[PDB]
Amino acid sequence: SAFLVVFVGTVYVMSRPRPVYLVDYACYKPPASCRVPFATFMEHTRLISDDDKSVRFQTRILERSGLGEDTCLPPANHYIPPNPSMEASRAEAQLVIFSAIDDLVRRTGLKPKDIDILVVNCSLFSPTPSLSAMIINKYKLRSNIRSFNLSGMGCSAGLISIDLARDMLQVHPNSNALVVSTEIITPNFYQGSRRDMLLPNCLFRMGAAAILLSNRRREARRAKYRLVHVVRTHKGADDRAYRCVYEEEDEQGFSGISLSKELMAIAGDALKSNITTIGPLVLPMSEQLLFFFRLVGRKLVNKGWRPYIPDFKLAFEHFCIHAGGRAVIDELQKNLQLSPRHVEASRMTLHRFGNTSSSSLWYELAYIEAKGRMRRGDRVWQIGFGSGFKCNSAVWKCLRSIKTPTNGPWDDCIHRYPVDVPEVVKL
Amino acid sequence: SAFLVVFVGTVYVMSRPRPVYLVDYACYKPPASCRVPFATFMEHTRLISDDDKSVRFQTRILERSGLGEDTCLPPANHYIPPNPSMEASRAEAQLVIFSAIDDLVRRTGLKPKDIDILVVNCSLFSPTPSLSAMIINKYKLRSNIRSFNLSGMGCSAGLISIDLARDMLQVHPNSNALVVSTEIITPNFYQGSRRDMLLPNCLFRMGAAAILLSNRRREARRAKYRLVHVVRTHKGADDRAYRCVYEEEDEQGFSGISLSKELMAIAGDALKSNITTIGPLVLPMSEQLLFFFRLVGRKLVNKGWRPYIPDFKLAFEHFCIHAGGRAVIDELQKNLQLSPRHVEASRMTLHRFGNTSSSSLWYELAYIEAKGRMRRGDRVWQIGFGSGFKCNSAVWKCLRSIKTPTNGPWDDCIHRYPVDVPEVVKL
Amino acid sequence: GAVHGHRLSTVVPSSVTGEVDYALADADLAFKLHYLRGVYYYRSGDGLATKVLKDPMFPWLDDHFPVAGRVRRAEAEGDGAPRRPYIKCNDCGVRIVEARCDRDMAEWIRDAAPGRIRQLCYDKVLGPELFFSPLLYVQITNFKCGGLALGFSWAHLIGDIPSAATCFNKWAQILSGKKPEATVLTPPNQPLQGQSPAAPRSVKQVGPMEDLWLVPAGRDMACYSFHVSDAVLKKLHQQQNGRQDAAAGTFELVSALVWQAVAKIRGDVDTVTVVRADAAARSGKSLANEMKVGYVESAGSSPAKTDVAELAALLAKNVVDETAAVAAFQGDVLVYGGANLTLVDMEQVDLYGLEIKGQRPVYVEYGMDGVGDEGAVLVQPDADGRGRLVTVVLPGDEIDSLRAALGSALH
Amino acid sequence: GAVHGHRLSTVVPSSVTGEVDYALADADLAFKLHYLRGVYYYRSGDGLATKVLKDPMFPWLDDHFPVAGRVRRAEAEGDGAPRRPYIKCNDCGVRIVEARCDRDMAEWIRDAAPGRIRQLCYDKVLGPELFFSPLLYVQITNFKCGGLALGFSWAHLIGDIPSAATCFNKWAQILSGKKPEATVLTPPNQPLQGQSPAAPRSVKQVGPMEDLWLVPAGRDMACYSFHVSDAVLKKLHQQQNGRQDAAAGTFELVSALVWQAVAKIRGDVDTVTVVRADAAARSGKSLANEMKVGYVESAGSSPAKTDVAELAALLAKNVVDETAAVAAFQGDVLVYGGANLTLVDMEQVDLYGLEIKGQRPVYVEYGMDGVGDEGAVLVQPDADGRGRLVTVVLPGDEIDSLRAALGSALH
Ligand SMILES: CC(C)(COP(=O)(O)OP(=O)(O)OC[C@H]1O[C@@H](n2cnc3c(N)ncnc32)[C@H](O)[C@@H]1OP(=O)(O)O)[C@@H](O)C(=O)NCCC(=O)NCCS
Ligand SMILES: CC(C)(COP(=O)(O)OP(=O)(O)OC[C@H]1O[C@@H](n2cnc3c(N)ncnc32)[C@H](O)[C@@H]1OP(=O)(O)O)[C@@H](O)C(=O)NCCC(=O)NCCS
Repeated sequence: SAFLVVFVGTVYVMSRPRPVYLVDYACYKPPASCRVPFATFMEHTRLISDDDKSVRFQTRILERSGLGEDTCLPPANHYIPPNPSMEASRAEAQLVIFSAIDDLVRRTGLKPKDIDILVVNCSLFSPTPSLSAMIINKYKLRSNIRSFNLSGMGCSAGLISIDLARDMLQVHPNSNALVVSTEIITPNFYQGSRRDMLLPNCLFRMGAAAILLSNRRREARRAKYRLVHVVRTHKGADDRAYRCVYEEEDEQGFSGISLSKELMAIAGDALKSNITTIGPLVLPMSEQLLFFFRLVGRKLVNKGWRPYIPDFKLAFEHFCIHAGGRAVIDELQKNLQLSPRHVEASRMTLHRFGNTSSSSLWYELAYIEAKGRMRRGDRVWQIGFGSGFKCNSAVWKCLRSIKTPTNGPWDDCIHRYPVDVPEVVKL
Repeated sequence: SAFLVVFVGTVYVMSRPRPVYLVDYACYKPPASCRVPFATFMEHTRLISDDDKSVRFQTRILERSGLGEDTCLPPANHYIPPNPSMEASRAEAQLVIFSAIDDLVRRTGLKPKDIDILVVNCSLFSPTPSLSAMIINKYKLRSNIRSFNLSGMGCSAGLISIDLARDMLQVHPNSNALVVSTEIITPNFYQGSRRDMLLPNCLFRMGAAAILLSNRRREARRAKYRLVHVVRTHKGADDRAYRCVYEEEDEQGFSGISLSKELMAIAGDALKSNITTIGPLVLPMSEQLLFFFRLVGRKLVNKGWRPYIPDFKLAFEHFCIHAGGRAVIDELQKNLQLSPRHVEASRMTLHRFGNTSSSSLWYELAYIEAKGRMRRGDRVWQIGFGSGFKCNSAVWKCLRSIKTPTNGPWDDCIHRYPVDVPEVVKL
Repeated sequence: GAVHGHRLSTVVPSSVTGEVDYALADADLAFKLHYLRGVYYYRSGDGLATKVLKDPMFPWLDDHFPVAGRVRRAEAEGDGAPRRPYIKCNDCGVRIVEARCDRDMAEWIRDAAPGRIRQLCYDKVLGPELFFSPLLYVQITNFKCGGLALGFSWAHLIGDIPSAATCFNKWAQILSGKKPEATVLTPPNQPLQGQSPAAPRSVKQVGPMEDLWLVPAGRDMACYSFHVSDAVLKKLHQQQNGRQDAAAGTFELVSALVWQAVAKIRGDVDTVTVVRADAAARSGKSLANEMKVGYVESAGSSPAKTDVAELAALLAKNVVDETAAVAAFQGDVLVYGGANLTLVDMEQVDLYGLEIKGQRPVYVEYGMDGVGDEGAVLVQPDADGRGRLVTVVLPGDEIDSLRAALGSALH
Repeated sequence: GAVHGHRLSTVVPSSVTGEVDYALADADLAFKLHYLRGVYYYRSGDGLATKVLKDPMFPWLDDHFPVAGRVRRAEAEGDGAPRRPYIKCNDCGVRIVEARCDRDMAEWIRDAAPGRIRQLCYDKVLGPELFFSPLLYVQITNFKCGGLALGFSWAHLIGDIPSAATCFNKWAQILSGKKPEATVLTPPNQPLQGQSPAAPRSVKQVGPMEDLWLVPAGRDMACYSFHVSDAVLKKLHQQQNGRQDAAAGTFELVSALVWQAVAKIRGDVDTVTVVRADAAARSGKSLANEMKVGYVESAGSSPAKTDVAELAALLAKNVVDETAAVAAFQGDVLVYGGANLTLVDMEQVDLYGLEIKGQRPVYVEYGMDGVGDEGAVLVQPDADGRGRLVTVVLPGDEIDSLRAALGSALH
């Protein structure tokens, strides 16, 4: 009988998960009519605050912060003082979202009445109706759409939305998922003078990304990347790592995110708690067995040998570290012994666009596409960390080699990158 | 041979969707020290607003609102004027959540490390870190937990969280999902004087619900309900339905929820558009075939005969209409021709607890459990409508008959219910 | 050095009472224009934040639900020439003001300026919004040293001074963990066929005001407090020698001393009324103005040049009680200084029974608002019960002159 | 009545200039204490909300990127007693003030009160925080009638009046849809090797100010606007009869008229300097102070009774040029009203060249700021281009006395 290979056949086929295909993505490029240089940010800072202590602190952070002169702020943070309302922030949410979905619909030929899943994430801004019902109102999407709005999940809810759409792309077949991941920074501006609450003022800039995911087998030739692994690490069980990035109100009654002094060590022990749950997945077998043989050597000789970190350079070709700050990137480059070419997307996205959103990963992916370095068969790693210290990760695999004219957010300035980013900025 | 029944056997079994059981649920019962009657609500309105136009409106609303005398506001709206800060609202989120999960953990024997999916929703309040990260920090949940915070989706996100925990449990086998549906109404208090933004002040009261869903085969002898259908209808593509419930800012700069004037003409047509996409699922064949045999009778004879409405009294036995206001329940009793016994759960939930949250359906389910009317094999309908006019519905089926002492949120007052709820409160 | 940060709140009954009409008695409406202003000082307020002082008020207001009610008005039989009020027992609550002071509490106890009771307890009445005016207010101040001053603003409409002091004892007992006595309020009051056309000589029928149950000041009434020691009433006992004694030495000579003090500053102080706060006349002690209103005439001896023991014997054994005539009168009464100077004998009440945990109060004084145009004194026991405490509410012009005309006998 | 609702903003260059040390000429450092206050009125501002006026400022500012710079100070080679400033070309930007006024604009144009430019453009200077002071302020006020008044506050350090007016016209050409000319700034201005230790006669050197580049007033300087017509031009043109005509009557007759008018209010006005804004001496007009500064002594005789034709013939052809020594002089020279009265001749500039859509301005008046204790007049073309318009800047007590002296000759 020939019915012994069909039971290791069709039973195995019906136990395999559906593939999730990144069709394309359209990162919002902000105009030069909304840029904020270093000097006008300093001049706006020492014009609404009388003390010569909270201007001399932002002057040091924005000097040693790795941001550039092309970083953009909404059309309410240009006034002296800023006047953030709910009608000047929702109008900024109709600008970064809608002009990023319009950059995606025209470049893929996507029809709006064939969107089945919609997942929007924005950390602070969450109006009523949400940022998903706004998109359903704008593009007239269907009445049986699966809309979600992951709000409050920090600057790492891009990959949470990726995992959410992926785990919705396994239950529903032949469907497309629109993932929008922005950060409306008009109400994300702290007004007072607390020194731990003035870091989102000096880092958070404009940015958006619209992602189109699908599980259709027809899209195997049009897609750019296939999603392989998503690995989530919520380190919120610790009490230090929960109230590290933490939104409060100060004594004057001004809301704002407050970054603790031990933000770096809390991060670096949440990155490596995510590395040891992705190392068994993505490393080669030789590096895993060598790490196990050098791990059992500190069990019988001496309690603690030298710590053998596995080489992730032989497991990935592209590293997309979320551009949080300059000090956060070069300590992750310090850990995994990454080359300056590996962290080049994360440095130049911090220089060009600043710490935009949770969607800094997509500007970094558009940088390593727009340089023409994205060959097919290459492996992408997107390390994204945020508030509650969720440190999510994602692994993509390139399907087709991407052409050099990308029509993304880097096109007018890709021939002036990389730049020598100094330690300090002269002022 | 013998392979003639295997390929129509175990091939169909691997295509069968995983069942999702409602194990148990714990509604939050607010203490009687936080109750707000009609009279002290009126005396608190005419002490902070000197205009007797936004007070004579509150009189008529709270008179013909159907809210009783035991409805509860948090310990910040009891002050004259209210002082809603972030600390007074975050510490009120730690009261209604952590004493609704503790009522669920102590009644199910649930371990914190046996939680794999956490879906929290709360429309207006969305701090940073999220309300799910607060639960993960307090109860010390795992590091690899699927945590989602659906903020901004209005009063109908109580079933969006149910559908999300349904779809997450199809991908992950043998897992327990936790669903927390709240409304932290300390920042949801309108501080101004516009008439349209004053209706959430009269109706929104305290409440919560902590739901335990699982897909394990062992949770079929202990569980109460099995999830049959979840039907979502998003009428947000219309411009009248999108901006009907809208979070505006008034002329003085006070945020709040601005209900439009045609609230009932949209909520009656975003709901009768949800009846037609649930009719084929839940009705018997003897109702469906008679319905379209009468619908073909108005196709060739004349342009519309007398419209026969399908009996949902023959399709269900228990109805949990969302307790938004009194004017929605009495018209859904008019269309669907329900008995006063069928709409008794929603009227007594509106009378006892008020328009609580997205989780008023769980207080209605606790009402029809606590009276002992929930037998085995009874079908429950949970209609829920919100902002963006998502109008989600859900169909359950009872697996074991529920005893009369249920130790839920109704125990001290279930022997005095139902009460005659008058049209106008005589004052 | 004043109080600030008046955070208002509301505590309600913990259970729904339904539609109840607590019908007020005739003596309830005869005393509606007056307001008890009572504060209770404490040497320490540790562990007494304003949630553990508010949480016993929810079971306390279950037994005293007409205190959390509001005044309404019914309709008369024919044409509406009367309109009998009643306390509608909706759970409308009582105000909880949470103030704080930066001055030292003990140096504010040692004070002569009459501004203690006006500051430390919340000064509202059954005001212009009569249908939305609370019948009780609590002010909870915290001092720099750490003292506590629970100040009660009681309305004399719903209950009198024993029914206020014992009602506060019934909350302090729940706060102390004890179980208080179950208060009756069960026999409903009924209107008596009175109309009393013979007007009392203790009253002054004011105009029938509509929605402001507070006869205005005119003068500048202020609440000055002074403590009298135990040795001074011994000096009040060494004057009545050679004759019989019918004066109750705990109150009567203490009233006659301040009567003699006022009878050196004001000339026409001839007729003087008393309101007996008797415990034996508490027939069905539920919540009711069971005071005994009586006036005293001095027909032969003028009180300006007469000894204090003679005025004591004149006021004690020669009284004309008219406590039913003031009840049967048709409202708008103002007995606390209508025609005569009033003397209140509220010494029998358990005034220092406000044990919070085990803490006896260190100073308890009462004052009145809506006092009439002649004044009032308020005798009350001190902490040890040996001497007395008299808070006199004068028109304000006679306060500093009383400091000279009274300090000779005290010294 | 007054302007209100000042909503400040900032527009930046559209492209990053990098680090650029735009060096300043010596003529640029001479005029660093004065400030151009020039408003441009409009009959209608429809289709001119403050986004369509602000978006063309970004392709205008990268054309003129030292306007958006900030002043710094380099370190000297030897001892640091001089320290030459330089406009560091960080894109700090210029201010945009978006105010409004509820007054009718046509009545305010025809107002004889001297406070009009003080309100309509932003009164700021290179202030005490010198390293963060904007070099240009646009004030966009909207009127109740529907008008518009672009108020440009220009620092005289970076460029002079032709170099301000043509720069604003270069902005309006980008705003309308035209293409502006090649805005050269390519030859770097270098410090010339001349010390000139003797002070020029046209100036008065003020003290070595450190970080406030503005001389304190002392008096109460104000700017009064009076329109002089071409009929008054032809009236004074019939006064040099019987003589050769070398006085260019487009400017010289009006300046002689105001000199004769001020020579009955001030006695010692015998030596008056003239800042000549010649268009033939603009050797490579990029952004530069290519004025012509020269003092004129009135031949010993007094101008108190000297005729305006004799004053015209005395002031036109007899000018002692000092524009090569006022630049080479070192430190705080105060040209505009230091030691002599100044008569600026800014009439040849394209002042009504602010074509926004097709809209000629209805009225353009320029004022100054930081004018010293001697005064300043400012001729400029009016709306028809035939007559003149003078904004005279006096101490303020000479304003109303000039109204009595000049009203008969203007008539
Ligand atoms: C500022 C940043 C660049 C790191 O510090 P740095 O500027 O590189 O280097 P410094 O050594 O100057 O940082 C320490 C200085 O800043 C202050 N500082 C830095 N982080 C601070 C914090 N969280 N709270 C208070 N002060 C802080 C220190 O007080 C010191 O200033 P001080 O002289 O007053 O003590 C910044 O990127 C960072 O701290 N991390 C950003 C991470 C982030 O934003 N995460 C969000 C996730 S998307
Ligand atoms: C509150 C409720 C009882 C309506 O009360 P009602 O007795 O029907 O009151 P009416 O609207 O007829 O009263 C008349 C007044 O209502 C006002 N009004 C009612 N709804 C209004 C709205 N959404 N916006 C503004 N005004 C409104 C009118 O301005 C009118 O003013 P008037 O006093 O001059 O007449 C209830 O039926 C309701 O409004 N539904 C809302 C349900 C809800 O909030 N949804 C929950 C989830 S969204």
